[PDB]
Amino acid sequence: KPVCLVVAMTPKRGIGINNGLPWPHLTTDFKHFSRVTKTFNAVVMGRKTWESMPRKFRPLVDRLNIVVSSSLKVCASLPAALSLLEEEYKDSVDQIFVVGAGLYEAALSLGVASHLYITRVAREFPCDVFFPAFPGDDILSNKEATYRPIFISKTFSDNGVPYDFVVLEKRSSAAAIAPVLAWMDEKELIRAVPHVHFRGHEEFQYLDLIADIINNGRTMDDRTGVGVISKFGCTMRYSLDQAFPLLTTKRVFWKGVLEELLWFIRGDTNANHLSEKGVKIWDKNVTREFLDSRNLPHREVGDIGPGYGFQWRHFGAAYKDMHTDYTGQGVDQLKNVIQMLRTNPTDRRMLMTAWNPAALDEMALPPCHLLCQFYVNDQKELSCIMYQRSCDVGLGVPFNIASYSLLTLMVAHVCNLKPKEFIHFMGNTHVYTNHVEALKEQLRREPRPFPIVNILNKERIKEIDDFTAEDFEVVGYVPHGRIQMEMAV
Amino acid sequence: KPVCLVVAMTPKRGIGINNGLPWPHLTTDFKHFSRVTKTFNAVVMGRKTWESMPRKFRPLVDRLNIVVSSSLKVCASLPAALSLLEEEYKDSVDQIFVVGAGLYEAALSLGVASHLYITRVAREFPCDVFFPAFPGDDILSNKEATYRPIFISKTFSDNGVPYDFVVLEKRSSAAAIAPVLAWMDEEDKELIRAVPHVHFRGHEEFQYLDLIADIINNGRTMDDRTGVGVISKFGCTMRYSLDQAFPLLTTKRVFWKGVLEELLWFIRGDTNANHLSEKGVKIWDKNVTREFLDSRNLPHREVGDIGPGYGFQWRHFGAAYKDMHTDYTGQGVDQLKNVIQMLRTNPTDRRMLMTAWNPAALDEMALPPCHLLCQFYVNDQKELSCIMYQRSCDVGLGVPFNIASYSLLTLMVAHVCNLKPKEFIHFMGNTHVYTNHVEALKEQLRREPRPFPIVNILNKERIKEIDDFTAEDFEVVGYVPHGRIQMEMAV
Ligand SMILES: NC(=O)C1=CN([C@@H]2O[C@H](COP(=O)(O)OP(=O)(O)OC[C@H]3O[C@@H](n4cnc5c(N)ncnc54)[C@H](OP(=O)(O)O)[C@@H]3O)[C@@H](O)[C@H]2O)C=CC1
Ligand SMILES: NC(=O)C1=CN([C@@H]2O[C@H](COP(=O)(O)OP(=O)(O)OC[C@H]3O[C@@H](n4cnc5c(N)ncnc54)[C@H](OP(=O)(O)O)[C@@H]3O)[C@@H](O)[C@H]2O)C=CC1
Ligand SMILES: Nc1nc(N)c2nc(CNc3ccc(C(=O)N[C@@H](CCC(=O)O)C(=O)O)cc3)cnc2n1
Ligand SMILES: Nc1nc(N)c2nc(CNc3ccc(C(=O)N[C@@H](CCC(=O)O)C(=O)O)cc3)cnc2n1
Ligand SMILES: Nc1nc2[nH]c3cccc(Sc4ccccc4)c3c2c(=O)[nH]1
Ligand SMILES: Nc1nc2[nH]c3cccc(Sc4ccccc4)c3c2c(=O)[nH]1
Ligand SMILES: O=c1ccn([C@H]2C[C@H](O)[C@@H](COP(=O)(O)O)O2)c(=O)[nH]1
Ligand SMILES: O=c1ccn([C@H]2C[C@H](O)[C@@H](COP(=O)(O)O)O2)c(=O)[nH]1
Repeated sequence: KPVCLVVAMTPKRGIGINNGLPWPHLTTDFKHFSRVTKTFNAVVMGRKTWESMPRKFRPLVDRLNIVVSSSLKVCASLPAALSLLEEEYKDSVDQIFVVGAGLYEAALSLGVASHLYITRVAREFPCDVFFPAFPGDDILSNKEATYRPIFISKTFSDNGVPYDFVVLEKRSSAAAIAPVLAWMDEKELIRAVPHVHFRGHEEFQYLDLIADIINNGRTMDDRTGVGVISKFGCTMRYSLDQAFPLLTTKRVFWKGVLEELLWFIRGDTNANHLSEKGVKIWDKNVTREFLDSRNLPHREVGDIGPGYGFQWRHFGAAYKDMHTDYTGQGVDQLKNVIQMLRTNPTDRRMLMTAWNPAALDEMALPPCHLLCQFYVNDQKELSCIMYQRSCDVGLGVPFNIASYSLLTLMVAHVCNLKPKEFIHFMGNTHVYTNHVEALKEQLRREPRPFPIVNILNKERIKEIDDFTAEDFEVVGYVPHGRIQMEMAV
Repeated sequence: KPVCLVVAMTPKRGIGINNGLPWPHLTTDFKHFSRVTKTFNAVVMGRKTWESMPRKFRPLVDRLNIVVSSSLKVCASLPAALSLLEEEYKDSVDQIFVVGAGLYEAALSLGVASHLYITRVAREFPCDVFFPAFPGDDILSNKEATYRPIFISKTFSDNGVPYDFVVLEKRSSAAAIAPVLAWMDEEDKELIRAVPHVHFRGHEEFQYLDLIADIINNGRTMDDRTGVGVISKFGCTMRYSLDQAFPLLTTKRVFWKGVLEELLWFIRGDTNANHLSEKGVKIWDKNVTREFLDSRNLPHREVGDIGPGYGFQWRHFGAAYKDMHTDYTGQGVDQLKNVIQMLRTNPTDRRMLMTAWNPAALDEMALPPCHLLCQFYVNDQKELSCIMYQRSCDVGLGVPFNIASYSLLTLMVAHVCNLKPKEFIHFMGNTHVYTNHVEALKEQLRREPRPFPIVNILNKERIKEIDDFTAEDFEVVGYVPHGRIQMEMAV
């Protein structure tokens, strides 16, 4: 008699309003709902849930229906509705399904539910009916039997609404090839949330990367003196067609991403412009003491030299200081990339580099993310690869995933393309030794659905220089807590 | 009654000389032989094989030994051996292994052999005893039941000898999740696969072969610069191990002399393609004709001048280009010197990179670099690894050549920096097969890989700097590729 709950709920456990659904139509959720409930199977719904459904759908085709009212033409309650399933139906009736509140809370208190099939809607919506609070509730937001997630899907979206699917549970042909495999094969491996067998969420790539570097990396020294554990040659890829990979296992500093990127695009080399908006990510690397450690006593405090964005907009131009005007100097790699994207998308030379050996000594830091390449296919879908030489997995990586994915949206939009994928290529890939305990905590967190990032005022924005800080909404971002990690300078 | 043969052979099926083994000691192969034959099992050998084995090892421990001979103290033939095994031994005797020539040929004629366990020694050695010709032979060299390979390992080595293991054969919570998986598979013809019969695909060349299947089945058809038209994917990865052997691909013959000459040309900083052409390496010629130079708006270029590309940017990044005849010594950044310098002094530095992509000089080049960046890494055991990023990749023609080129550079660099080469890592942008290469590539996919060769640097003693290497300082050892497959270059 094991029973399974099938629900869609917002992060605050919201499920409905005005005897109806809080959110516009979720197509894929519906496909999911259909498939799960038939393989005959029994669905069991509360009085009012039956009404919510439009009549042409009301008898749920190819499934035994049950309503639990006391006033309609069908059982008196849930315990008596289980009886009906044992008494008759014992033949054919495979697994059962409960599909409104009060019928959910009924099933929880009577403790007959072994599994929960939960569509996590990432947005909050006005609601007047809620799913009961339960142990394992953390899977929804930051709010002895308990419900442990065993499955977590990729992020989907419909009508501007991001959503995940999770499932929670109460807690000699070629055997004569084996002796050879045996001898070819081989202390305590950490794994990100080991209880999740089916790891669809694309954020597992980042969580499994962290595990790999800690289990199989090699302890090394470095420029900073802090010490690392590293690997070399690592790969992640993030899909941009449904959702946006803003990491959920720790809050990513979104404003910083978006400001630094707009700062790159103007070709600005004054870190003070970032700092004065409360984005201090450059400050430790442009202090007097650090410019002097870089043999650049002539540099003003804040001046990053001819770095990142200077090279994007003015490659090979002679650098002076951060107040000087370079308009018309060097190669504008960004405009050329866009022009080629608009006029000839099959060209294979759509690249932008930040690596200029002639100028490395003049920069505060040698660039980390130093190359990106764009690719269009035959459906007008755009993808981007970025090659990063040196990757602080703790701190920089999540920020960088966001940064370059956002640039892919920005470029897709001015070129009249749909963004498809971000491909992340990593060289020296390291975890600072003093971030390890923090990262082990992070690996005990189950990811939440990815948000969507929208571009507002699309009508106004025609060229890449037209974007401002106020032209993006992040929708449905529900991360776990910030985890503090000190920057190795 | 099924039997298994266990052998090690050269490419010409050579197994013995002077009642001994042809090659120096192969440790892993001995491990392999021991682990396969005990799990009690019986081994069956010919008299002369019994006598090959040193005496301290002689009765092979923990195995029933049977010798076929007519002189000793033991059965008179193979049929007689298999009778022995059935009459007594039916208990605890699990599998039976045949381990000399002529015992191998009797076992193949009788037809009682179900699996062959063949260790493929990649070098030839003087041999006076051979393993019989058998259908499936083609796994060894370019020389009805057939023995088809089902398992093919990675390449190993010991004492300067590269080798493979292949195996031939005669011819609660799950339940609940199943439905949610079921619909995420559904949405979304006849898949092409490289040697599908091969179930355990350790040979690192399966990376290249599976990359060709993947582009063909899942890539999108597009136009391009050339007019020829391609199938493409975006963002592809391979990695090749360098500690044991060298990834010179075996499913078609790769042009070693071209790899090596071009790489040396790169290191010199040379931009004259005539110097390549004059040594019988014409890979640059179609891209430096008078005709191709004008279609690039460079009528002032002498035929063969590739402009300030590859090696020019490596040795003189940003220097002002004139022509292929000028001396640039001292001008621009010598990225290669710097990388080496950093590897010798500071192996944990994370800025060990070299790029040929210079957007200020791209129009002046005949061709924008394809392989445009490489970065180096040293771990805690003095092992050098290398990543190269290639923006555009002709999977049919250039990729194998590109794999060998940067792998060789890795060796060259590791040697002058006193490191051991470990791994070459290939990062690929626009990754594509030309449409007129497809039929040929599908043929190529029917060919199982052979063990990789080793590349030795000769005259290590005299070679202290990167500019010291010449064409005569390398040997390729044990290279046994399949035939060339002619594929024309899309101009
Ligand atoms: N997104 C989702 O996952 C889902 C959302 N919904 C939404 O939620 C709302 C419907 O849920 P809700 O309002 O809670 O109403 P329900 O559908 O749970 O129906 C409540 C009625 O069912 C009967 N009932 C429920 N529990 C008991 C009990 N323990 N003992 C006896 N009878 C019981 C009663 O009928 P009687 O009055 O006859 O005694 C009660 O009036 C709608 O807005 C609907 O759209 C519904 C299903 C799923
Ligand atoms: N690398 C490898 O895979 C292996 C290599 N080897 C090498 O091969 C050589 C040994 O092979 P090889 O020279 O062929 O000799 P074998 O070991 O096959 O033995 C030859 C002798 O065994 C007996 N014999 C063999 N076949 C028959 C038969 N069909 N019927 C009756 N008696 C038979 C005969 O002994 P009698 O004179 O008593 O009648 C014959 O003279 C050595 O150099 C050895 O190191 C051996 C094993 C493995
Ligand atoms: N995870 C999740 N997501 C939900 N939306 C959900 N909704 C409810 C209740 N609300 C309903 C709304 C519409 C229908 C309806 O007409 N459905 C057709 C759709 C067929 C198709 O489109 O394939 C069907 O069932 O074949 C049924 C119930 C209960 N649990 C739920 N759980
Ligand atoms: N594929 C293959 N490779 C071969 N070399 C091979 N050689 C022969 C004959 N030559 C032999 C010489 C010495 C031994 C010996 O003392 N071996 C130890 C290894 C101990 C260990 O390291 O475990 C053992 O097994 O305990 C065994 C065989 C026959 N078939 C063969 N087949
Ligand atoms: N060790 C370390 N040094 C960094 N310097 C940066 C400069 C700009 C952006 C970044 S990315 C970043 C910035 C703030 C917080 C996390 C990543 C870094 C960065 C980083 O991530 N790690
Ligand atoms: N389509 C295609 N065009 C090429 N132009 C080249 C110029 C120099 C080296 C190369 S590599 C190469 C290796 C073997 C044969 C031809 C080119 C290419 C090359 C290639 O491989 N494919
Ligand atoms: O976007 C960025 C910029 C910088 N870094 C960090 C990675 C290195 O830990 C740090 C120092 O660079 P190196 O000089 O060590 O490469 O820069 C990032 O991770 N992401
Ligand atoms: O080492 C090389 C050099 C060139 N090419 C090929 C890849 C491209 O198919 C062709 C030129 O096309 P574009 O990169 O120009 O699109 O050069 C390679 O594959 N490998």
